[PDB]
Amino acid sequence: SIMSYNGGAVMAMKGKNCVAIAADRRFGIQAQMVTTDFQKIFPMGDRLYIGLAGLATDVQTVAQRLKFRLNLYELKEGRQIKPYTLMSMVANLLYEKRFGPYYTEPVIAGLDPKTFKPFICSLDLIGCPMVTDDFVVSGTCAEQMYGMCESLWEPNMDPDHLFETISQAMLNAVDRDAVSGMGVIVHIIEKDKITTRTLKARMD
Amino acid sequence: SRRYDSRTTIFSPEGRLYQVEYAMEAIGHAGTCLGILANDGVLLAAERRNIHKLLDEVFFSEKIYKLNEDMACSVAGITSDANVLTNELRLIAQRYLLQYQEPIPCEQLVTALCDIKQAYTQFGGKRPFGVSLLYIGWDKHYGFQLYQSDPSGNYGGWKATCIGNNSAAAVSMLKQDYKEGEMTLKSALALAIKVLNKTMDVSKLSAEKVEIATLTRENGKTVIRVLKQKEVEQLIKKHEEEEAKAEREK
Amino acid sequence: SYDRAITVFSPDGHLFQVEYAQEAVKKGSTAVGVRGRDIVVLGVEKKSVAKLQDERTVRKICALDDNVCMAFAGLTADARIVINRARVECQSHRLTVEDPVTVEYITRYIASLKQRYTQSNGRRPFGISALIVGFDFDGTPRLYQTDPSGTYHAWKANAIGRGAKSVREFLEKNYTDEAIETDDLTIKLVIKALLEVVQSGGKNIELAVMRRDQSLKILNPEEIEKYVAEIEKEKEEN
Amino acid sequence: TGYDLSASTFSPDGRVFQVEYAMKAVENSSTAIGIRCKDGVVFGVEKLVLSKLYEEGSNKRLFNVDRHVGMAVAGLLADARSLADIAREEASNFRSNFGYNIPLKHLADRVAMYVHAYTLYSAVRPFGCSFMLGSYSVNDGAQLYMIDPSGVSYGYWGCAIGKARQAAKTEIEKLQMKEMTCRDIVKEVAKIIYIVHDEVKDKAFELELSWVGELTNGRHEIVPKDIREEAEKYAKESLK
Amino acid sequence: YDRGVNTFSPEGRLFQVEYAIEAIKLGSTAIGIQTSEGVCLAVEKRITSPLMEPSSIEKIVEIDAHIGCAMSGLIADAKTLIDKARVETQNHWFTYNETMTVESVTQAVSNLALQFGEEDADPGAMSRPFGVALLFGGVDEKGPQLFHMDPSGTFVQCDARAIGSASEGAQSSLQEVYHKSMTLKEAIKSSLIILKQVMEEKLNATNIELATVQPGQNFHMFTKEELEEVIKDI
Amino acid sequence: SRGSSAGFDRHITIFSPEGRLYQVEYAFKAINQGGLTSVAVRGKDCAVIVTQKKVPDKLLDSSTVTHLFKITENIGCVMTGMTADSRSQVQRARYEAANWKYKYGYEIPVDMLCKRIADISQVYTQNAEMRPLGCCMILIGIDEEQGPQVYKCDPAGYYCGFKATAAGVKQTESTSFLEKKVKKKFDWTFEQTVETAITCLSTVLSIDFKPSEIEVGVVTVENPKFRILTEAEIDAHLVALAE
Amino acid sequence: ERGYSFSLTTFSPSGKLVQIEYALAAVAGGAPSVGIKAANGVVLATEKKQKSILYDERSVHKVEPITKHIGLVYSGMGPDYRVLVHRARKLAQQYYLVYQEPIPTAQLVQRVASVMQEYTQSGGVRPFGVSLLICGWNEGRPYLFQSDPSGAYFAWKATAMGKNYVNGKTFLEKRYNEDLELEDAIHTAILTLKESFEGQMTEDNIEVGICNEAGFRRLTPTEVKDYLAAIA
Amino acid sequence: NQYDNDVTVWSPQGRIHQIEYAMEAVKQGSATVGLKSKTHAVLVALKRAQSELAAHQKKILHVDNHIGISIAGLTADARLLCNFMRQECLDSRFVFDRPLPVSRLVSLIGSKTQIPTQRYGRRPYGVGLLIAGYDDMGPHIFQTCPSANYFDCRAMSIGARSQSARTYLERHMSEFMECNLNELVKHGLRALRETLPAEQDLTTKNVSIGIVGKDLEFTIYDDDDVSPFLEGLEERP
Repeated sequence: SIMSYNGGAVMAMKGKNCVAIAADRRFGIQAQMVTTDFQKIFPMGDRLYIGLAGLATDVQTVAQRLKFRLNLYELKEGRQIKPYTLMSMVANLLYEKRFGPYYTEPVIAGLDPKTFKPFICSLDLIGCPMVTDDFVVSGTCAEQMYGMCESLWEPNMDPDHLFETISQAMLNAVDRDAVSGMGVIVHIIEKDKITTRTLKARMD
Repeated sequence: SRRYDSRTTIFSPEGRLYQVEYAMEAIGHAGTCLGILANDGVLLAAERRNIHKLLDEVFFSEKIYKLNEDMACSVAGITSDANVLTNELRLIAQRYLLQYQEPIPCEQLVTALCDIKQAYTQFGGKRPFGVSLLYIGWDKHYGFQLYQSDPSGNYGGWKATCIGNNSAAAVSMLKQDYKEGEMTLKSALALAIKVLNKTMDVSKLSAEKVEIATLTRENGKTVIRVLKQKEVEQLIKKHEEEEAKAEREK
Repeated sequence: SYDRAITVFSPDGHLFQVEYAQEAVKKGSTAVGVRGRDIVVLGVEKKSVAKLQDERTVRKICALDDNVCMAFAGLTADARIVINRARVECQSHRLTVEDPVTVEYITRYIASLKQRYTQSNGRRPFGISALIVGFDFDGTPRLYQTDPSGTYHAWKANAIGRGAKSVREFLEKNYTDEAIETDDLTIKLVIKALLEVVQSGGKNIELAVMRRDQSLKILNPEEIEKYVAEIEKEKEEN
Repeated sequence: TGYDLSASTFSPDGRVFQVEYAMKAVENSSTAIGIRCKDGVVFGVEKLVLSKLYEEGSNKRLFNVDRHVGMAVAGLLADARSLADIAREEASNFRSNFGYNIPLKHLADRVAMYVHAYTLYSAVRPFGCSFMLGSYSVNDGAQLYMIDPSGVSYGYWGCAIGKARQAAKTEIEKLQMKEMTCRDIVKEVAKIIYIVHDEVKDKAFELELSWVGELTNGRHEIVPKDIREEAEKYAKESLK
Repeated sequence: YDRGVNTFSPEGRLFQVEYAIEAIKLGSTAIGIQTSEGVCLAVEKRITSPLMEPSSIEKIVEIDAHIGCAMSGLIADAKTLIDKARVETQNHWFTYNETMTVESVTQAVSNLALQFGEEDADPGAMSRPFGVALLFGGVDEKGPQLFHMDPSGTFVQCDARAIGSASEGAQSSLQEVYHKSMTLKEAIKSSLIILKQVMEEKLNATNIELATVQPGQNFHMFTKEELEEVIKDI
Repeated sequence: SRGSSAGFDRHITIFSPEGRLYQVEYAFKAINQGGLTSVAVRGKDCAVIVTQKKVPDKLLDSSTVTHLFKITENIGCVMTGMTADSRSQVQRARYEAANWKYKYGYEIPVDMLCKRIADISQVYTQNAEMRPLGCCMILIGIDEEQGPQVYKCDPAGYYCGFKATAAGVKQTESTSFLEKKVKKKFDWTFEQTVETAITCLSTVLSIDFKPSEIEVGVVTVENPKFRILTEAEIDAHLVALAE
Repeated sequence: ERGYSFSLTTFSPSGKLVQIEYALAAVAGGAPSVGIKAANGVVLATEKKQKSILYDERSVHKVEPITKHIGLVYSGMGPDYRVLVHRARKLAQQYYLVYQEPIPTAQLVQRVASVMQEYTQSGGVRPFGVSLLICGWNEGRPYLFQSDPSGAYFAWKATAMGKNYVNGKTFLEKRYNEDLELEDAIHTAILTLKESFEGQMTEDNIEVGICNEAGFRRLTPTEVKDYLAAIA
Repeated sequence: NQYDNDVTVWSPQGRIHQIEYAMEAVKQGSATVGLKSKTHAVLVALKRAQSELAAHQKKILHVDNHIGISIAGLTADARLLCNFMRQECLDSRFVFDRPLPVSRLVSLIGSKTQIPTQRYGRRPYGVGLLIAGYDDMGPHIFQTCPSANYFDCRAMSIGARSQSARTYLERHMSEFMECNLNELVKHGLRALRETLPAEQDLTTKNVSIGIVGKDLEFTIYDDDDVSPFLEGLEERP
């Protein structure tokens, strides 16, 4: 219930060669909503976004520490992060607190720096790697989002259809959930651009 | 251990400190580093000594590193001390970024480095880091700003400064040919080429002998660009053309 | 793990390390401080102006609180760390007392830090002499001088660094009660004291003044130029 | 200098002069001799009487480090006391960790390793003491190990440490100590220690003697007094 | 360098402690006299320049309401020991609801004294012996008391002692003019006249610091007016 | 005659002007200080360590001065130099072998044990605050898939696999004998290996040693536990070599 | 164990670390080694000159791997090489544990350089008396790095440490091509080794490791002598 | 030379120069003569003062109700060891509820003083302790030299000019044991008297004693309370 203390919903699927990642925007205590413009998808690279769900404080702290170590590594090494390396590093970060786990289940989405092959993965509060080709979801909306994705997702999607599918997924998974929603932010990472969009969702 | 200690962290009878003096002398015979400021950016000119044909030279820069998102550095002296210093600087800069969610000001990071270097000279019984550091960067409070630090732990803010051989001649050239407040990127680059050609007259200006870096502020974003070999060749050609024109007019 | 006794008693009980720290202080830059009846003024010789240099970073006069400031003479880096530690002590006192800091207490704990470094293992004392200016709760001006040996004493006026003895011997004869009544006379006295040290007189010199809890500010270069002109006017009429 | 200042450095040839000086400091001390026989191990140590105001049995060079192990020492006596304390601590640890009294062989090996441990670092100096340990067991019999200040432990049918050690060794060679009787060997030890003692060099002197063996039920003990006067009388007669 | 901090002399004494005593004779001159009506402490300020404030030049410090101390030598090093003595006295008061005896304070100060080294204890410890001679004047259940604390740790209870630049000679003259049945007024007069005679410079109220401890009154330090009142007769 | 020293270059193990470590190279002659020669050989299926037993005095129990130490059941060792250093290295080798046995579930290979001992010796050489253990250890064992093995560490730490080597005062003469023997004969059986091992000491040192004047340990592939030869086997090998 | 807290390595009046110069002299006095780069891999070669044949030259190895894609050779003191390679192995394993990806050769060389610098600036220890020639393959690229006892590092297309090292460097420069193959790299390495072997090289006396996209692998004496026969 | 600047060095003659300096310092200390009888043990020490004005600082420390010590040498080290011994005595009384025997106390302090003889940069405690105590085995007198070596003794004299006192003790050791408490303390006082030259006097105002007996707890007597003991004393020999 600690991961549902603030609520959350994050997803990421794959297109033909592009990636769509989306998250809810509601932030607040278990009862009341404080802010409807909260950011939950953060850039770990030019072609790599990460979504975090769970306890908001743990979300922010994990994001800050991950950005810390990621920037340190990329300055020491001189190349943009590889998505597999970022996923392994964040999984190790979560595992370092095995007895003090961050109540967060993150997802990592983006493209290969050179191949542009779509990559998506998920973790848990301990940091279990979970690489699934079709889609990964996390948060309090887990069941609704899994049910949506396992029917709305198809392989080899164009960016526009990919955006439509993920937008419908978020809209129809948060409208049936009480501790999430109130606006959805969607990022579409294509080969040569990224599109950030806010869905016209029900604010309550 | 009394007889066999090196006691490098004590005073001297005349009040100086031999270890930092020797470090400064070693830096003096070490490679050449130059830092300058322009109205739209700051430029770095670093000279690489080991230029054997066996080098893979795959690295973007040898003595020039990137401390953080909006600040670059140039090292002078021992390159391993340079590497450990640079990654410590990156670590603490990212620490400030984590703690405050704001890019670390250049003065902050230079002050922290000078603190740790002075402490390392103060005690510990170890030989001090014999590397001079020349930092450039952009910040919210002062924008383009560059500092020169010393192994003794002292730092200073300069519009333009150089370290290495013929440091006095280089700073004299800057004082003679730097237009304060009216130095554009092109004229600053030309002055940097002049210094690189003059402060190291032996083994006259060569493309692979030096590396050139620039730091600018475009669209509220700090861009650090390392000039390629073709760029350095263009600088050499421009310097030769301007020197020939000046001599012909003379 | 580094615990070699650096500061030890030489023959006749002379702390040669303390003498070497004093030598480093003397070889350092020139700084003076006067404690006027209403204000406190610090003057530091900005020797080797070395144009194209941002003098803000090398300013040897740093304020500790809204009512406390110091100017050093000696090692710049040891000065910087001691200034950081003095900022720490002032803030800790303000937290634990929720009252304005006391200049004498600040100087005393800096002296205690210096004496701990003299008495510690594997450490050498801070080769800096510090002139600490400030004002108490009642607005009483305070001027204290501490040395690397750890001894701190309150002075009406004194000097540290290069030519410190000559400047203080000049001041002890040029210091009168009526000569520090107003800010103009105090500034002129400090400028004429530093004139014998600085060759430029107006451009290789920096002045800082603190009033009775009135947000101390550094004297403007134009003010320095016009006050050097004023002291030259006094010289030509005298 | 440089080759004799600390135990952490070799000579240009590869010698340890600090250990050699420790050997000198243990040689110039008073003599201490230990003889093992088929049914006991005896120790006779020579005590220098600085003044007659001292007690008999003062500043003993004989220590009882285990329930069945003695310790005859020579050299720096405070160092000997510290080494005896370490030996009894090791015996206590072995008894706690294994439930039975430590054998003399392993005790001597561990103590020699400990001694050699403080002959490697400049932060310490080699022990200025050599010591002989004797013990008895039902399955092992009488055992006697001599340990150098360097840290070398060997079994000895009979050993002597001190100034007149070599003379004590040489004259006692006529004794076939490996199958002798402890009671008469006590008298022979009194004899040898009297002859090897230099009355001119040390006018005032005293003897501390003890044995451990089967006659002691396998527990270290001092000589009973009556046997002490009897051995003293035999030694006086042997002085001739 | 070469010689350590725990090295003796061929005759069997620490030459570092001898150097500390030499520094003691380099310190400021201080005089302390104990009588049946209290104890008095005096010291010469050694004013370098008139610009130096006499207020900050005070060699006499209050350990407790009934104890005063006079320091000579490394005055910077003496304040740490003074703070330790005061905190230990207050700890004793906190533990036993009584004022700590002067003798116990002196013994504790000796315990803190001569505790230093390179690698002998926790690294955050002393490296050199204290180079300050102390005169602990106080009043307790045993009446007025005066203790000479030598930097060697050889604490001494003495009726009257003069230390500093002019320790010897002046102490003998003080003893010659000292008796076993002198009043507090006689004690302060004698100490003042001896200090004035041994002054290296013309002394006044701005050249000496005077303080006293009485059986009835607490530790009181003589202000300028009373200093002039007592010095005008001398 | 002006016995000058170049500061601390010749006093503690620091880099000398000639690119050498003086206290490391003093350990080579510190091996010679023991006055004892230890030579070891391996056959096609056996490894034999033959070492002369010094008896400076009968008054010590010569049955308890045996210098052959069993690190494990199947590993035996002999050392040269300071005897206390030898005992310390034997104890350390036993500790490391037992630790490997517990942490890895099988008996330590002889090469890895020698490598660990050499690393510890290098730890002494690297540090400038400890005596660099001027003692040399030679160990034997039987290894599956590789056969009998003999390994030798050193205070310097540079070890190597070898058919046969020696450590002691006359290690160079034993080296020369091993050269001539390997250039003369190659095929070795157990009895030939032990005869050559005895012949090495006999030819190099030329003592005509008594049976009680040596201590010999062997490892064979019939009972790989390290076993020490007693007087009977020593006399048998002596008379076999004599005839 | 106390541990000296004063750095044995100190700055000379000229600022030169003369102790590091003596370490480099010890490296030069050690067994020579060479390294060379090809357009699609790296080849490391070195000689193991032991005493008379009583030593089992097969038992000991000089070329050592760190990972499946990184190997290295040294010139200098074997005792220092063992601990240094063991620490490098630990660093590579730790990096693989943290990031679940193979160590890049540049990062591993940076870590080794940091370790060497820590040794040089710390107290109570001696500078390493070896020079490492490190070969590595990552991201479909070859890498060869020179690392000195001073703690610095460089990316060198060809290198030669040990005795006659300057002459070896010049010979490599004369016989180095920008776009050579692995076969040409092996030919050049063996030619340089035999030009500076001083004593009629043998397949046992030469041990060579090759690093390419397939990984790092040490050449056994069979193909070793095969290449020596093909090169003559 | 270099054999006298450290404690961990070995002299070629087989000695430690720091230990020699400590054993010279203990002799350079003030005079102290201790002795015992069959039932009682008494320490007699003359308290030196830096000047006539000083009050002759006490040299006899009260370590336990049944055990007492007298110091000769470094006062701070003596005080530290006295605190350490009294801590041991209180620990024994707290644990086993028995007075800690004198012999074991002296062995423990010897073991404690052995460690500085080996530790690097650690100086020996340059003070000698004359320990007078009573336990179940009668009175005991011990002398712990700064050399970390203790000596059990019937009567020992320490400090400068102690040869005359040592000769007196050797002469009258045959009769120390059987004399009563007053004769014993008189013999000790006469030994201390013979320690000093003829011109100086054994004044009551600079001599102190510490005595422990079969029924008497260890008590220290000063100038006023040593006057009855200073009755009928013969003039200086």
